Amino acid sequence: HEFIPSNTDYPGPHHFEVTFQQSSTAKSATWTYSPLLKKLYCQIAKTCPIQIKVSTPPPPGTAIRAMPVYKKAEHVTDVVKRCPNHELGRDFNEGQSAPASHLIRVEGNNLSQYVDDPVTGRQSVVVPYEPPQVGTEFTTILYNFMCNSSCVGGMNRRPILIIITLEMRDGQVLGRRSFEGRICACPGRDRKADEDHYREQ
Amino acid sequence: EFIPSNTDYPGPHHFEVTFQQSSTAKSATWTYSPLLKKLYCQIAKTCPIQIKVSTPPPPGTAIRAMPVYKKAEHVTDVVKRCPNHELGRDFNEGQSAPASHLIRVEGNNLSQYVDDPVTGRQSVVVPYEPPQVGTEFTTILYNFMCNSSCVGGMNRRPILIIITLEMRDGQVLGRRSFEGRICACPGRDRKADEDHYREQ
Amino acid sequence: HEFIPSNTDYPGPHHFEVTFQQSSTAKSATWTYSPLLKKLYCQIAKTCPIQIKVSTPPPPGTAIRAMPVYKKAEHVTDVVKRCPNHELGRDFNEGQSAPASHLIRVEGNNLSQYVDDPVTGRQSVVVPYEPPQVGTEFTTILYNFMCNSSCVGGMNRRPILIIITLEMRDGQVLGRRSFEGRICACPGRDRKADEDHYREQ
Amino acid sequence: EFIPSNTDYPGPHHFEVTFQQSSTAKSATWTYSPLLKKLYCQIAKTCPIQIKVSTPPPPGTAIRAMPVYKKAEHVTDVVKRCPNHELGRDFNEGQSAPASHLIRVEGNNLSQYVDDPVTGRQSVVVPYEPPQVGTEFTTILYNFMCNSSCVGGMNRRPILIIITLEMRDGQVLGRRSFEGRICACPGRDRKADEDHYREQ
DNA sequence: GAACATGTTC
DNA sequence: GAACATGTTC
DNA sequence: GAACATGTTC
DNA sequence: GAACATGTTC
Ligand SMILES: [Zn+2]
Ligand SMILES: [Zn+2]
Ligand SMILES: [Zn+2]
Ligand SMILES: [Zn+2]
Repeated sequence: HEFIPSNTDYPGPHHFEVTFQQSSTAKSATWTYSPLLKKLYCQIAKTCPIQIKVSTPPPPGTAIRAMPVYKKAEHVTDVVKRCPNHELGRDFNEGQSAPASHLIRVEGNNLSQYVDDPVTGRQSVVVPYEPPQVGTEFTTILYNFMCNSSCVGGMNRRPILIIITLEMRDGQVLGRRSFEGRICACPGRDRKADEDHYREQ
Repeated sequence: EFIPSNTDYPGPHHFEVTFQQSSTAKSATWTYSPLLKKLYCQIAKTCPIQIKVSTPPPPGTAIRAMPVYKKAEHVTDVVKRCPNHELGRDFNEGQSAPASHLIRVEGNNLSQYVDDPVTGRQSVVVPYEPPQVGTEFTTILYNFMCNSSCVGGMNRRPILIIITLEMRDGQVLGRRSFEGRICACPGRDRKADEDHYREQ
Repeated sequence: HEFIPSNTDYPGPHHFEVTFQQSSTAKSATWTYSPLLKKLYCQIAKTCPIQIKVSTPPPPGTAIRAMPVYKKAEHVTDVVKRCPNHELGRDFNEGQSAPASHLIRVEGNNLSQYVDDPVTGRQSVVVPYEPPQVGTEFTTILYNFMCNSSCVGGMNRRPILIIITLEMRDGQVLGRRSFEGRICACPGRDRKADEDHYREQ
Repeated sequence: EFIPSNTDYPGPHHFEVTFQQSSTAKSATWTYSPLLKKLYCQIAKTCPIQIKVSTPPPPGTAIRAMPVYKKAEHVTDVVKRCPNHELGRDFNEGQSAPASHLIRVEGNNLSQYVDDPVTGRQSVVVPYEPPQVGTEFTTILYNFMCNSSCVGGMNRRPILIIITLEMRDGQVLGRRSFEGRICACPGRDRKADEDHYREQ
């Protein structure tokens, strides 16, 4: 019933938080997060872990969904999916059990459920909430992004926000955050160029 | 011929391959370099070539255009439309040609789009038609349906377009070839290649 | 139910400890431990003993598991196994009764049980806990690592953490530690180069 | 012939073995040293050779390529793909050649991959095909499927590739050979060997 | 990772 | 069309 | 164990 | 492509 996915930050009754672990300080590493820009620069198809933190545990069976959305108004109503070349190629989709049309995957979780909504057409991925590891702060989730932002046919050169929601089994939203995501072959240089440009300006 | 011959060959008939004066302007959708024997065109933008012949003979002769990757090492790969273009709609929808084909003909509606069962090679064949009364030579209007840059098709692997005049039985009569480059800026690209050529 | 093996240090209710006996001070010896880096440099296929110490004895039938895991996020979900050339070659697997696909073996224990998990696919080796030798501090376990870190097909050039867990018969974790493991043909030089580099930097 | 003859021999037909100009560039996937009579190629990267003949005779003649270790002392060992490559998927999956074979042919789909029952030797045979109309010589596109450095295959034991022109019955007509080196940097390796050659 | 490719933006 | 934007070669 | 091999990294 | 990384020869 939500043809515009909500994008606005919502700290839940549980202060829901999404953060990133030791991103490279090097241009080298395949993913990096700009705290300044609230932006993730990642590389196509590579593992990209996030940290969720909450102030109190949610009820059992609570889940965490990741749903990509186009940021610009003329694109906001366009469902974000894999470009046809990636969707129908050989490279990743055939081994994996996740559906080929999906942009966002989860690594290492076998309760992950890949959702295509019949009414809204939105593509998303859900995992059950797990409390952190014993004596730790954060619950880590491993994502894989399956097109570059640059990919034609797919989300071509349009910028996307990644919405992470904490949800009850009902679907009821208990928390929500988002950040801009960029998938490309040079996340360190791109991060610097954007940061340099933002600061110049 | 699992790998098609590419070096030039003339026929029984003068078999000329030419290009109308390309604009020397950057504002032209296509332009040809006599220097490099290279054609610069824009994706999906009709580009005319001139074949000219001296005799009109055999009763079912045809002319085919077949792209092949130029480097020996990429040469056994069939040149096709990238999946992204193949499956998109912008040009795929409404015409009478297979979406997987890189090369189309626009004027002839008796164009035959050929897929070799053994080699998988894709080419486009048209019947020879004598020129229009009072025009000197018959023109063939091609459409190139991916940029060379195209992703999952040819990725930035230069291609040579072989045009051959053929009898009904397949015997090769005339054949020529040139390197083809499909991009969004053929005039600038032409200029860079010719510059990077005189000294380099 | 643990597609990401826990890697975090856990001193159990028994202060569980994993240490190393007289590693060579020489470049010569086939294995060596860097206390600085928490890293074991060992040589392919050679005996590599460890010392476990506990502050109180655990209950009877407690076991000790060794499970290799890739350290880097994009590799973390990849099961660590022997490279095909080692797995299917003549050299060690045929004499030994341990399964050829396993990276980590135990020497000299006939209750060692080599586990391939049907749900998670993880490869590990378990032995029953033994109190130390009379009048001694530590219980020694003899491991054999069956690929170099450098081995292509196998864990090729990716770094691995070795997780040693103290476990009840149930599987319940009573203690856990880990260290980075490196298997190569020159552990002394490599140790020095890494130590030299860490200290420079 | 449990151990195959390796020294060069010519045939009834001019039997030339050549290489298209290799780039003198480091950026080429392969390059050949006329000096050492050594071919430097990259793993799995198609590399063309030129056989040329003067007469096209016998009705079922073929041309085989068979790798052999060059040192006398390693010579009785069959040259094969390392188990790591044999069992991996990256190239093993989707084509029509046994994974254990080091040498493949890419253009011919009538390639016959031979495993000698007595010697266990592996080679690849193709039928002689006359050149393409107007091209001068038929090209054969090889693929080398391990680096020489490859682990459990040839470990850093240099190999000589023997190419022989053969009648249907097996009688040896022409044969030549050269040393082959498969690695991730053929241009640099070429340069080091030729340098370590002029003075040393 | 610097320099280069090439398509889009304005 | 210059200037900017992105994946790729070296 | 120093010098050399050779493949990867950036 | 230079510089770094690893198993192997001597
Ligand atoms: Zn894509
Ligand atoms: Zn295309
Ligand atoms: Zn191994
Ligand atoms: Zn190999």
